[PDB]
Order: sequence, then C-alpha cells, then structure tokens
Amino acid sequence: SSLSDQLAQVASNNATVALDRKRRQKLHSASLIYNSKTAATQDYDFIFENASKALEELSQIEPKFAIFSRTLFSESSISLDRNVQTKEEIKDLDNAINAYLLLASSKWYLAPTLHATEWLVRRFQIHVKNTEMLLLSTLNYYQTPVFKRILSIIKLPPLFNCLSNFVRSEKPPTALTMIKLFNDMDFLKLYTSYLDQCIKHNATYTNQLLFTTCCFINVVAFNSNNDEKLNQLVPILLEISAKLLASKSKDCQIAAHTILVVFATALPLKKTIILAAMETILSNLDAKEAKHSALLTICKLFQTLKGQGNVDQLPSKIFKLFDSKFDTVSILTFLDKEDKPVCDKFITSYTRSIARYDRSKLNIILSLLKKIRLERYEVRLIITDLIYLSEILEDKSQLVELFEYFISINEDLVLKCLKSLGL
Amino acid sequence: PKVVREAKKVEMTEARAYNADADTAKAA
Amino acid sequence: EDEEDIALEFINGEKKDKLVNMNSFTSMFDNIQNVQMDTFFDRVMKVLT
Amino acid sequence: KALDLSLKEFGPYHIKYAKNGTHLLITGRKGHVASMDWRKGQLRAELFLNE
Amino acid sequence: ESGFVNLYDRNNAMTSSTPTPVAALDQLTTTISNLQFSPDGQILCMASRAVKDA
Amino acid sequence: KNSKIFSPFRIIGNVSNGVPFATGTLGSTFYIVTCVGKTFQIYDANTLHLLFVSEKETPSSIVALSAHFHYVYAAYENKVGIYKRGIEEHLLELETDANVEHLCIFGDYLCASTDDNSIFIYKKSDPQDKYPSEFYTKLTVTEIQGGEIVSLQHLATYLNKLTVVTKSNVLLFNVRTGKLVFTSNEFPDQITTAEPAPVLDIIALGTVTGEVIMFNMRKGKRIRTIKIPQSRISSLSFRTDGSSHLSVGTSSGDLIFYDLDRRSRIHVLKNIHRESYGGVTQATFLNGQPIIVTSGGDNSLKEYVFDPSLSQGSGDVVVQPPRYLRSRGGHSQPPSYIAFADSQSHFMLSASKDRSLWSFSLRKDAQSQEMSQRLHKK
Amino acid sequence: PPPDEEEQLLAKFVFGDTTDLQENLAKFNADFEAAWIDSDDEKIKVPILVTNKTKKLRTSYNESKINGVHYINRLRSQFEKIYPRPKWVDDESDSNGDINALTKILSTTY
Repeated sequence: SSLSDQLAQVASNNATVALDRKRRQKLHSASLIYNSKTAATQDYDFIFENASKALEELSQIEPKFAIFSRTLFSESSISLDRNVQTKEEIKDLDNAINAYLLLASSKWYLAPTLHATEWLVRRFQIHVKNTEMLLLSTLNYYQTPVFKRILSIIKLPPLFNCLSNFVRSEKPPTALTMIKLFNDMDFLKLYTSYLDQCIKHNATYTNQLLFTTCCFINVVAFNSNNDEKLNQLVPILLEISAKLLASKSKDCQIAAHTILVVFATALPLKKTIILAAMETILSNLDAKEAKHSALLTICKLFQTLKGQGNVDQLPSKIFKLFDSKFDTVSILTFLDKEDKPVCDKFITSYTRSIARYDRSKLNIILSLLKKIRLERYEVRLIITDLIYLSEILEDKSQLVELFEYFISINEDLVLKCLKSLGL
Repeated sequence: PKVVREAKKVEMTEARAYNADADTAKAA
Repeated sequence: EDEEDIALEFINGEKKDKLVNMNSFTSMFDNIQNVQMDTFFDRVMKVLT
Repeated sequence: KALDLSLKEFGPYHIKYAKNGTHLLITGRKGHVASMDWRKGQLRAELFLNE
Repeated sequence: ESGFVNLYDRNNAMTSSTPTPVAALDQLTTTISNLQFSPDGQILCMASRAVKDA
Repeated sequence: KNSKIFSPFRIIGNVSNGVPFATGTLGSTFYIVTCVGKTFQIYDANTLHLLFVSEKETPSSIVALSAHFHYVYAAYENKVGIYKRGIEEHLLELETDANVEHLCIFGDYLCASTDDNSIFIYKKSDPQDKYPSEFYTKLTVTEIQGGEIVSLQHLATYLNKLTVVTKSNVLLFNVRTGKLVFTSNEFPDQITTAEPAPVLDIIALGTVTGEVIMFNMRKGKRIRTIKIPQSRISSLSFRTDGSSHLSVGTSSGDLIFYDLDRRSRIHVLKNIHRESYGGVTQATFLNGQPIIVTSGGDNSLKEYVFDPSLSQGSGDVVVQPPRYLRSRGGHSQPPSYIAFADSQSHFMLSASKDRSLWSFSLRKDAQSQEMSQRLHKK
Repeated sequence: PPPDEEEQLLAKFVFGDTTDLQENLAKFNADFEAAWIDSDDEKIKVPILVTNKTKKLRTSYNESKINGVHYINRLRSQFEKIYPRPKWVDDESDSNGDINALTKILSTTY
C-alpha cells in the first residue's frame, strides 16, 4: 500500500480539521444559501440566529423539532467542536443528525428548512462527515436549486459518480441518470437500508414514496432482459416490498402493490412466491383504496404465472383469509366493472377453492361464471371438479342448474368430461 | 461514469489465535 | 381426445398480454409531482395492461 | 494524529520533524526519502534513490 | 415483399369481416417467401429468398 | 521394485485429490496442506506458491489430513504419519486391522477414528515433547450411543473433552477418564459435517438436508437453525475477522455466505467447483483475514477475498460481494499427452481427456495456466 | 456550600461548559444453567506460575495452583478477550395469516 494511499487515508480522516487559514476559508465558504464571499466573511452568531428563527418556525409547523432546539441548537451548540470530542460523543452526534435529517426530508420546500439545515452544515460539517444520509434524504427533490447546491458543495461518496458528472454544471440531473444510479446493485442495498429506517421511524411521505417506487419500476424495466440480473435482484426489491407491506400506511401499501405487480409481470416467479405475496398482502390489508389496489394486484399475479398446476385450488388458510377480507358482492361488482380486467386464472382457482371448501354459494358461483368470459381448459377443470363434488355430496338443484348452464354453454364439453370419467 | 470497483492488494496481517495446548492440562 | 388434445386446449386458451420493454415507464418521472398514490397505480396498471 | 505508516519494502526509516512541528521527513535505508505535511496528508515530496 | 407480415386471429377476423391484424410484423426488410407455422401453433417462421440470413 | 536409475521426485498439475485440506500458520506465513493421492503438498497462502512436498510416497492413499503449528499429520490405510516439512519423521501404527477415517489433535492428545467406530487416543510422552507417540488409551462407540463417526472436534475451553459427531447425535468424551460425559438429543437428519465456532461451546452441524444446526453444548440445545432446501451441506466456516458471516459449502457445488447478525444472506457463488466431482469439498476462512480458500474435487484450489464496503456510513449493511482472487488448478481427467515447451525445462504442455490444454510450470507451481480456445478471426 | 442554581447557569454560560449538551446527546433517543457437570473436572487442580501463558492469565502474585472450575472461568475470560462476543448468539435465539411469509420464502429459495 503506497505511501500516497496511506496519506490519502489520513487526509480523509482529517478532512474536517482546519489546520490553517486557507483550509478554513474553504470549509467555511461551503454553504447552502450564501455564495462564497459572504459565506467566508460571516460568523457563527449570525448563522445561528437565523437558524433559531427558522427552526422556531418549523417547530410551529410541527412540534417534533423542539428536541433538536434542545440538543443541537443551543448556545452550547455554538460553542462545541466536532474534532475535539471523543469517539462516543461523535457517535451521539451522528445519531442526532441522522434523526434530524430524517425529519427534515419532508419539508425541503420551505426556506425555514433551508436556513436550519444551513446552520447544521456550517457548524457540524455534515456535508463532509456524513453525506450519504444527506443525499439519501434529499434525493427525491432532484429537480430543485436546493439539490443543485447540495451537489455543488458536497464531496461525493463513491456510489454517486453519476451526480459527480453533473456537479457544477447548470442543468439538473435527469431521470435517466437517476435510473443508472438506482440500477447499481450496491446502491440498492443502501437505499433499502434507508427505507427500512424511514419505515421503522414511521417517517415516510407521498412524494418520497412516489420517487422510490418509480425508480424501482424503471430499474426492473431496464433490467428486463438480463435474467441473471433479475434473479439476483429479486431478493432486494421483494424484501423492500415485504417491509413496505408490513407498514400500515395506505401509501406504503399501494407502493408495494405497484412494485410487486411490475416485478411479477416482468419475471415469472414461482407458485410458492406468488402464494406468499398473496398471503402477506391479505394479512395487512386495511382500508378501501388499499383493498382496491390489492385486488388488482392479485388478479395480475395470477394472470402472470403459468405452469403445471397453473390454476390449482388455493390452500385453506389463504382462501379463508381472502374470503374474510373480501366479499362475494365486492368481487362480483369488481367483475361487473366496465374495464373488467382479465381475472381468468385467478377466478378459476377461486371457484375451484370454493367448490372444495364451502359447497354453499353455488349460486354466486353461477353468477361468476355468467359474468366472466372463461376459456376452454379452465371450464373443463371446473366441470371435472364439479362432477367430483356431485358424486360426493348430495345432488343439488343449483348444482344441476350449473350443469344446465353448461348445457346452454357447451354441453359437449360436459359430454367429453363425463365420458372420460363417468356415465 | 459508473461506480469504480477498484481491486487492491490484500496483506494478511498477524492472526493471533488460541492454544489447544493451554486447553489440555495435567491432573492434580 | 388425448393428453395431446389437452395440451392443445391449454395453448389455444392462453392469450397474449403486454410485455415489459426497457422504455415503457420513463414517463411518470415527468408526471410524478403532486399526484396521488391511487392515480399513479392506475397509470402504471394502464401502461402495463 | 497518532500515525502508523508501514513501508515494508525499503530499509528501516529515520525520522525527523521540522522545528515548526508540522512537516515530517522520513529517510529509508535504501532509497526512500519523503517529506509530508503529515496532518492534512499532503506528500510534499518523494524521492526514490537506490543510493 | 415490402416486408410486412400481418398476423390475424381467426376467432375475431371471422366475425369482423374487415379484420384488424393482431400484429403487423416488420422485421424482414425484403421480400417474403416462406411463412410456416410450428406444428402446435406457437412459433412462426418468416423467410426471405433475397438476402443472406433472412 | 525399486529402480537403480530413476527415482520418483514429485507430481505436477495436482492441487487437491478430493480429501479436505487443512490450514495452519507459521508465524505470519499462512499455509495450506492438501493431499494428492499417495502424497501431500504444502502451499503458501499469500501467493499460492509451493513450500513443501512429501518426499516419501505413502504405500496407500492418504485418507485424512490435519496440521498443528509445524507438523502435518497424515492418516492413510492403517497408520498415522507425523511429518515435518514433508519429511516423514515418525510413524505411528494402529493396533487394529481397520482403517483410520478421522483425525484431530489438541494439547498433548492426538485422537484418531477408525471405521469400526473405534477411537484411539495417543499422548505425548512428555509435556514439552513435540509430537504424540505414546498410546494413551482406546475407546469404542456402539450403536446404542450413536451412529457412524462423522467427525471429531475439540471445542475451545474443554479439559480433555473430545467432541465426537455421529450420524445421529453428539457425544462428549473425557479421555483422561475414558468416559462418556454427556450425550446429545437425537437429530432427525443424518449429520454430514461439523465445525467449532469462534464463540464458546457452539458447534455447527450440516445435515444431508438443507439444515445447519448451530448447537450449544452446555445448554445442550439448538441455538439456531438455518434452512437451505434441496442441498447437501458439505463444509462450514466462520469469519473470525470481526464480522459474523458463515460460509456454507453445498455439495451441489455452491457457496453461501450468510450473516448471522441479521439472519441474512450476503451472497451466493454458483459452480465454484465441478459438481460431478463432489462440489465444494472444503471451504475455510483464513483466521483473522477476509480470505476464503475453497478446494474442490476437480483438482482446483481457489482464494476469494472480501473487499471493504463502499458505503462510508452503512458498511456492514452494504457489504461487498466476494471478488475472485488467486488460484491454482490441474486436469480433471488424467492427461492424454505431454511435451516439454522449452530446453530450459520450465514449462510442460499436457492435454487431457477433459478436452483441455494446459501448461504447467516445473519450478514453483504458481504457473498452472490453461491455454485458451478463442478462435482468431479469419 | 453548594452553588446556587442561577450561579450554576451563569457559570455554564461564562465557561462554555457543554456537558449539558453532551448529556442530552447521550440521553437522546428517537421518540417518534448448564446441562451436565463433571466431578473430576471440578476437583482437578493445575499449577499456575510454571508457564508464561498461565502467568499472564492469573491475577494473584503468590498463587501457584487453582482448581479446574476457577481455571476454566478465567481461561474462558481469556478466550473471550481473544474473540469478542457477538450479538447474534449473545442476545438472540430461535427456540390469521402472518406478515413475514414472503420474507421466509425469500430466505428459503435461490
């Protein structure tokens, strides 16, 4: 390891120590609102009074920031220095600042947040000591002068070389570049960790979730050919969706639904995986819009998968959960919806499950068959299981009515079924 | 540009470990 | 009819759908600001089906 | 500040600090001579001499 | 020969009588000289006599 | 049948004939002992150069290998040969007609395991002696205790307790007593490998089904269970570097790096050894280093390395995928034809039945290079 | 005599003591038995001062022998000092439909 490398390491360690006047004017001139000159000339007192006003406004907006006023925004906070504290106190600072960035990721359209974060930059040197958290915080505002300035003053950790090419230009970074960024595989793990933190602290919001889910969609879209890449990329996005469903916010539920839909339609998953996705969605379904989206997602997943045992009967627990969280009338009007999304394999499996399990709502079964335009082999499977249930259970008027419905619609298939097995 | 995955050298430093000779001992 | 006929019925039943090329979702980036989760989900479902 | 440099290639190293207390100068036994800012880690000068 | 292949589905052309092709394939720039389906109707080969590797 | 003109010297183009290798240290220079049929070689591990080679062929093939600091203990058909620098320096005949099948050494007690579930314990004649030569005692395990002897281990911090792992359960034997001091519960699945974790009293057991039982000896209970289906676990190793990663080598020729702290899967390597020759026959983290050495059954020995993370803040979460590092290899089948590439007798071409062409160095085998088959354009 | 409260406050201001801030940072939080025993292993005793490794292990100048149990508790402390104890074993053990079934299947499949 060459001496040049070892000294580069030591320079990294001593990045934030101002060992002489010139280096100090650099570290102090880097700032968020004021240009280099005024930044270099002004003082901690001025910056801090602005910060106090701004954070007071933000606390008035929502009461959470008071703790930061207590711990990072005192005259003692004017006094202290990063460099002359011990390792433990350094970690405490880092935890506090990460929490503050998590809170402040939500109001990056407020000059109050701009001013307060400007204090934090200028006194605690976040723009050097901890830039991953800052970038991850503000990444979804990527079309804004605030983000352009963060790039201008930041030093880029090795993952963000795309933004590196866009530092100090004049045009904002583009969607395609952000898609390269996310298309990386390590950065995906990083951003996964960030979302996990956001969820566990219940600090998520629409615009952020929109950007996250759109980026994930485009990631799988660009990777829509390299199937090895898709296979190794499954665990990351599907774990993100797992936790995003474990959350409670309807926004999280919808985002997880969308990611799951696109991922399944772009890559054919296994029956067990699609089953588990169903189970989790059904477990955490709570409200109306989430219900709507989850139903569409399930339909699409079963229209995807295709293999031996394609439309087999749903397992007991999954079927019970599904009928618990969904009503026959609800699915009926869903079929009656004018769009009528193609629920073919899903409806077939649902019907077979009902036939094996309930054996009561046969008239709803009939309404289903009339409402949906089925297909040949699916109908044949239905007829086969119907023959089996007829030979097992007592004969029913609605049952023979179903048979008559088949007579009106392709009795000949009934004929093939019975001649293959029966009279 | 894409992220640079630079390979570097690895120098296996000293690896102090345990002693089964210390583990086994004579009776009283 | 044979297992061959069963396979033929299977394949004749199976119908086409829209695929996922690498240039299909590059628009919600323009149209992503100040909208609602439901509307975004509907747009994705529209472009996918 | 408590450095630890390992240059296992050239000879044992001879150390000198500037009277100012800032720059460090190492002279290896075979050819390596370095003068480094030692705190911000700017290698001011490096000479490879076989002598 | 201007290189298209219009692919229709019988199940709907028969009732339409002015059918719309399910697809309008254009991957062959040159004359169309051999169109053959797979025995199970899942693959369709298009072959052109003019250019090599067609 | 001894000649008068020629004398056997050494064997090119073999790095491992399939038996598990063993690792060891001499101060800093880490070394890897690997058998080749009727002889064994000792590689360096910093460059995978050659350091020593057994000068005297064993009458039959070596079955089990082990190595403490400076001595290598080989165990072929009936005996145990104690070797120093590849020179046979003490034979040890066993008083049976069976074959020794496992071997472990610790303290002053060598312990061998022969296929009739028979354990032999040998002691040094003196506390300051170098290798054990005195026969201390003999033990046996019958079917009521456990099945066939799968492996022998000596956990850290156990006076004269030898752990024996069998196809059904685990036993602890106090040898200076010659007694069974604790037996385990019964495991539903045949045990296939064992390893002593760097933490105390924990041994990792890989089954024939995708089961890794991390079992504690004191509390006598399965601390943890890691599930991999449709896979025959074949090797275990632990990361002593300072991060809690486990490497599982599965006989289908794959490698799986798990993180125990997050119950997670860092990375999986596919086809790092030809499956048909047994897949991973041993994988081992070098102590105190982020370097995994894997030997297969296809005459191949490799070293992969873990880079430091790229994330300045996250790190342990965004852990790097392993990078391939340096390796050596030979032919899969016996060579068909050989020739000398030059007058200075440095390189030898050998073409084998594996449809392959190779050039093997003769001085220090660091240069076992396969000649690519990449057609020049016309 | 102890300082008054306002005196403590003024002293904090004048000296620039930050220990209050340090304390707040430290208190800061995101609010939003064996199975088998061996008698002879217990009663065994070994010498101490005869080798340098045991000499570095020991804790008393004048002791020369110790019983097996103390010897092992202390040797175990040594081994712990060699390899730090990790949390995955330290503080964790295994021993309507759920939410994490998807994660379980992800774990089980390649």
